[PDB]
Amino acid sequence: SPEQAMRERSELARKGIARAKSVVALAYAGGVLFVAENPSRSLQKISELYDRVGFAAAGKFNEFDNLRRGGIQFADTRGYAYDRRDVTGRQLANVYAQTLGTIFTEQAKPYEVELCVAEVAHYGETKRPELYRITYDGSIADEPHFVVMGGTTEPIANALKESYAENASLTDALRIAVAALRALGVASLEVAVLDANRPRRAFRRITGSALQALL
Amino acid sequence: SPEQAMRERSELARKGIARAKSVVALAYAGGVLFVAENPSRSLQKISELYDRVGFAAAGKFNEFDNLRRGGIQFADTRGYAYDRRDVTGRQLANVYAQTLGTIFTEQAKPYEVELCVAEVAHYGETKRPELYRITYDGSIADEPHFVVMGGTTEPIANALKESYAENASLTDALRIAVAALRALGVASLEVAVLDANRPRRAFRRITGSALQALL
Amino acid sequence: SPEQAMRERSELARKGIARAKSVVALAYAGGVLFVAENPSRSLQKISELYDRVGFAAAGKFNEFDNLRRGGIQFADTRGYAYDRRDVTGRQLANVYAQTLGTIFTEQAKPYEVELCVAEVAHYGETKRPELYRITYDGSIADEPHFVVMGGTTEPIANALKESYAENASLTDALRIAVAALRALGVASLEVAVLDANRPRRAFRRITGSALQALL
Amino acid sequence: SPEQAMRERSELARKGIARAKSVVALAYAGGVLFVAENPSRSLQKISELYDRVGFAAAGKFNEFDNLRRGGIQFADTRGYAYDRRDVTGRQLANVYAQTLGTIFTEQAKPYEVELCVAEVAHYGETKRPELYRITYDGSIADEPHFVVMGGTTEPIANALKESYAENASLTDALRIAVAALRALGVASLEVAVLDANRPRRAFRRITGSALQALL
Amino acid sequence: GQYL
Amino acid sequence: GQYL
Amino acid sequence: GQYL
Amino acid sequence: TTIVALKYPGGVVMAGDRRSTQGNMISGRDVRKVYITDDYTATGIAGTAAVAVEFARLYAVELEHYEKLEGVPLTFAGKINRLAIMVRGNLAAAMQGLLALPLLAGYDIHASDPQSAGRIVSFDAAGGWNIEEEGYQAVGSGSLFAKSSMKKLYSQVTDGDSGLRVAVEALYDAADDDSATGGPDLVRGIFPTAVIIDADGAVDVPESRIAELARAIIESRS
Amino acid sequence: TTIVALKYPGGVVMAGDRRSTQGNMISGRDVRKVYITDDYTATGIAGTAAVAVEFARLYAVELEHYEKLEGVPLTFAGKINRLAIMVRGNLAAAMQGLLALPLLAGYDIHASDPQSAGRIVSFDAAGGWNIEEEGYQAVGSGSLFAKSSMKKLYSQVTDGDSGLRVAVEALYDAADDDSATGGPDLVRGIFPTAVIIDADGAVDVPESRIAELARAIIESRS
Amino acid sequence: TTIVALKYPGGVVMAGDRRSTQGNMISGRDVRKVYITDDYTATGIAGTAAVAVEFARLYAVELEHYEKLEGVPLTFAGKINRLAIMVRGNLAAAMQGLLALPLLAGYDIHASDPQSAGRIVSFDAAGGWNIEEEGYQAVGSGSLFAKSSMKKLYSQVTDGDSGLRVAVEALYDAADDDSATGGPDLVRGIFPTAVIIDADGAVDVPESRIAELARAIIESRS
Repeated sequence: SPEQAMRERSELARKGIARAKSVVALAYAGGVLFVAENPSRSLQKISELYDRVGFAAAGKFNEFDNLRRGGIQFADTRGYAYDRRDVTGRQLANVYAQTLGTIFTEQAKPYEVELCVAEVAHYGETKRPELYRITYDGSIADEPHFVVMGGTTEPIANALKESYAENASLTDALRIAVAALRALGVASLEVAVLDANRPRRAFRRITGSALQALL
Repeated sequence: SPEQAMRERSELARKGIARAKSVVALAYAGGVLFVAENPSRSLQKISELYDRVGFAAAGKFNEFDNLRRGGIQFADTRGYAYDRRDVTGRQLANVYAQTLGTIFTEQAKPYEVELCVAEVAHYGETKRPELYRITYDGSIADEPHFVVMGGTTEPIANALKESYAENASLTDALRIAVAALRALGVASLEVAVLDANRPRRAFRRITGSALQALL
Repeated sequence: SPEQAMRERSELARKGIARAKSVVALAYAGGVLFVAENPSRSLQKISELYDRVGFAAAGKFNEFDNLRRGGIQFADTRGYAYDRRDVTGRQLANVYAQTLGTIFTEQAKPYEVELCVAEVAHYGETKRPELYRITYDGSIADEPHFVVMGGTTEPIANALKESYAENASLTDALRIAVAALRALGVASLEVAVLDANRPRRAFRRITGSALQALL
Repeated sequence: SPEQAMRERSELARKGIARAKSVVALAYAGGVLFVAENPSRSLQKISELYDRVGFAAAGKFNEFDNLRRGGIQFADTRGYAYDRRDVTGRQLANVYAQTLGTIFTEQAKPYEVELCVAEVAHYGETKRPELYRITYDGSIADEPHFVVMGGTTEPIANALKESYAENASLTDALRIAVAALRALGVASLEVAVLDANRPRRAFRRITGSALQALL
Repeated sequence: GQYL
Repeated sequence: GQYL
Repeated sequence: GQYL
Repeated sequence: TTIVALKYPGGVVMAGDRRSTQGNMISGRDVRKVYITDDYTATGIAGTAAVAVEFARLYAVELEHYEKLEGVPLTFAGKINRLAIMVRGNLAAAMQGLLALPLLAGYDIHASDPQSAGRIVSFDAAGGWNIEEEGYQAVGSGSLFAKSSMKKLYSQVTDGDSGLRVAVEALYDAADDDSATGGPDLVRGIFPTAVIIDADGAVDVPESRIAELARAIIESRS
Repeated sequence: TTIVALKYPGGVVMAGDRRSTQGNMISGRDVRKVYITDDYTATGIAGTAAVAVEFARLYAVELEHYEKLEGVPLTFAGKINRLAIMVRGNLAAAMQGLLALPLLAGYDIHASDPQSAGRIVSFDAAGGWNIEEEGYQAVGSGSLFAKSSMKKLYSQVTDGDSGLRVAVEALYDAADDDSATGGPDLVRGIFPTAVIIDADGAVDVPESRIAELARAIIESRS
Repeated sequence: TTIVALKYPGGVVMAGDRRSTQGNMISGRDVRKVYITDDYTATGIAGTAAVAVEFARLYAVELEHYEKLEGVPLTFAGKINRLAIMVRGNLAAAMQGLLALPLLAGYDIHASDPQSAGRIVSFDAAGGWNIEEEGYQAVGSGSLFAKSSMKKLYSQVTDGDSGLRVAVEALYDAADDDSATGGPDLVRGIFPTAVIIDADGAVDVPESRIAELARAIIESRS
């Protein structure tokens, strides 16, 4: 039956989401921190979307990567038509959800992906970081503190639940995030920030020797 | 058989309508009042459609939201071609029903939505508020006093049946509507009015501190 | 089998026609009289088609309503190309039948509708009113005295068979039509005439206080 | 079931990959060395892709050959739009994987191919050779030392594991590669290099008498 | 529904 | 999911 | 393959 | 050609002459230039005869078409808009010489004061329109003489009949000073046509009334 | 035509005359050229009357449309951009003679200092725009006389009312030295129109205030 | 208009005046003609103001777009190419009068010698480009006077600051011999704008420094 088929599809999607590297995103004093478990040096699961909007994903690389590209596309055209400060994390979070739902209903296989869109305030302004999680069906959830995506999310989510502290510095939030992620080695870690203090482009990767010194 | 399939579709639609947040719309002295049970701060189930025409919905957000957009679209073009005072709540109520019926017959899944289109008189004129309810199949019903959509509609509809009073003020109609809706907390309430006293744009949200003071 | 399927389709259409409000149209001294049992104030089952051509229907509102629109469309364009006095009730009656038959054969569900097209003579001319009934399959029948559509047609058709009188005035034909229709209250009645005495546009609704006085 | 069908497809692809001539690619002092077991004199399994990017494949000739052509196509247009030094082995490796995955999902039969894209540094610059292996599904793997494609890969991969030496000269790497490939005769050998010392076009075939002298 |  |  |  | 329109307390009146020329040659002695487009609007059109009659016909069709679809006539504002859009559509052909300018008279049933529900609206070749508020308007080759006549005669307008007489006189002066506008032909008995709109709709003035008014004017001037 | 706009501490004021001509002929004595496109912006348009009224209408529609879709008005920058794109779109027709130039006054609610949140923006036929920073602007055939008047009178501007008087005077001098700009008609009682925008939105100045200011100026010059 | 650019040991400097005219009429006293298109390139554009600002904006967007997609900026060669293709695209409109010519200054991070990694590139209306190697370039109506000034003053350039002073002086002579180029306005305090690019990126010179250099030049000439 159709209902049975739908249930099977949901189970398949869940399985796909489960067998994947884990990513975390959490708010800290200077903005938002993305920490993903990533062995490759070329393939990335964290990306700039717009001036103050970042993006992390977990699942099947070609698909989440494809969404990455679609999201980049929409923001630039919108900004050109109206302006940079008009594109918000909210509008982008919304677009992905609608697209995902329609796509799943009309396509063959559902995207085994889990998305997190992050936004911080502009330069010289005060506002709390916003985290949204978009799931494979189109559901969207507003997160106040942190998002955990891919793999087994329960232990990481709980460890973060005990260790999280608002207004933690960059080093403390990095320790908390790596610790809860372990529930690792300097190599194979993809770390980036949405630094609210930057004048325009807030996204900034933290790689190599500096990262080693921090950890 | 086809008839059996149709019955199954109707049952599925009914189930979808049933598992949803409840919305009420009722006539009061200054126009029409929409009171919905809504936890999110970004996702809304009540909307301006045109100068004096408002809109509430219950079901699946992406779909009811999509109808919201389609309805907004039709009114602006029509007004530009003829004029603002030519778009009426009746014409809009009609368009949704026809579209829904055709769409259901030719599509895959029926829209698990329930719509309420509301209209008040213009500035400096006397006329009774009109409420229409459009159901998932295309059926449209003319309501004299109040519409209840989504979830379990019986207890709310009965509580309103006992508490309703024509020409109740804004505060009384708010108390009646929240009380019958309970059959709650200051947070997660979406409240808006079609204030007949406004010069042009009648729709007006009632949020925050003012709402708290009222309640 | 295909024949069995066709029989099933016919039965379904018959059932759809049966569960509907009844309409009657009959000839009287001043033209033709439409009397329908209609509770709503916005949704109508009687309509002007052209200067001297009227239209009544019974079944599914969106479909019969849709035919109403198609019929209006054809007449205006034809008149503009040739002239107003060239559009006749006969040509219109014919178009609906052909369209219905083709549509039923190529579509999914047959239109659960029953149509009556009426025509009277022009100003300052003598000619008998013409009534045509078009059924869901495309069949068309020429009626000399009255047409009954929708619901249980036998008792109404027989009561009219006993009460009908050619050249009955407007009030007598209204009494006969309401009486045979009962086989009601002032409210929820849709009454219109094709008054042969009007100079151009013959269709004219009879609503409210005047109707109450007449009845 | 669909899952069962997918498993069958994977098995079929594996069988196709297994019954084929073996190719090896390994890093040596002057760049990268391709050594394939190829009897024909016209049909080739090693090819120039761009100035410093080479390509080897194993499977079904018409398909791997077709990818060869597609890859050649993309690089030239990209270079013309931006520049020669902008096309990298990484971008090309990526394109094939995405194309393969999409193609497999929408086509009838999966490409029974295994690809290796190789890149060396430009003239007068220091950088380690990069080897990527792209499999039939779209998977891509970053290899530090050598890639083995087609046929039975275990014995060749192990023999290379014991014999490999970084910064081996051209003759030593040729002996190691032919030896591990045997796990042959001067005839039916396709040998080419990505010589990092060439000014622009790095790919260079080693055929005939010179090859015989070397071996 | 809404028969007419 | 996320019915509303 | 290459799940991530 | 010349078509005048003037409001009077409680209504509007609209009159037009009958001549149609080709150069210096008088080609039509009985053209009707003022149509009753609907129960509350009359439309006069000056300019190319073809484009004129076509405009009038098509506009009447469109008003009545929307009325049949929606079950209620457009407001006077919507009517003004549709007429304006038609006029704007003929602009390309008007530059090529096929220019047609409409003057629209209507009686707004929805206006607040019945005594001033009369409405006169004028258009240019580019579709822009203007709601006249000094009480009268005219269009055509004789329009300037007609307006300069009504400016002086307009204090005499007090009802439907006096307003009608003022209309006929304005036409008489247009024709008196311009050769493309025909005056009352006493020999053949052809007089201007007139339409009166008030609370009860639009009716054509029967010819006899216009004949008497014209004879009164002509005897007054002798 | 002439439309002036000037900032005053705490707000912006925008006034426009009432005449509309065809060649040497005065055709409209009461046109309104300054619209309230939204709660914080007013728009004046000089040039072809059709293109002008159309621009104003369509721009208001677009501002409000985006506002209804996104739940928040555009920033003043976005508004400037959309108006500019419309103007750039009319360029082909402006070379053919249908030129329309807008002057946009707004009150930025998001600006840092409320006393200088006023905004004046001017456009050319090619869609380029410029944010005026010397305190005033004007457009139309009388614009040069109006600007040269405001340059001298502008030190008198200290609040909403003095700024309004300076606006009316600048218009008076425009009309005094150019014939296409109408001055205050004391006979018919038709005065320039004015819009004031401050922290509380945009309101039309009621006619009486403009009447008194105009009479004060006229008596001052006698 | 006039925009000069000159290399100095270790970097590049690019300065532009502030006037914008329509015929003989001075219309803008504070236009900014030199943009920072990215962390290592600044772009000046002479010519039609609309086309100029649009070029600058769109080019900056494209550079940054490819940077976001590929994770690495284009080489200086690719940037040169894209700018050239844009310029070639505007050729049809440049023949119609909407001509815009860009002068591109950049600091190549990949060059071998840091002391000569500065780069100046000039374009014609047909999209062809040329890498300047005599140390300086200019564009606009005053370009010839500016170049003939820098030819003599260029032996004085030894660092970032001396190079800046030479730039400002070249602008002063352009303005001194051409009326379409504005000089330092001491009355209103409006000075040329300048951008400096070196190993650490591109920064705008703060106005005070340009003010002091301009006052030094002006006192030197008295």
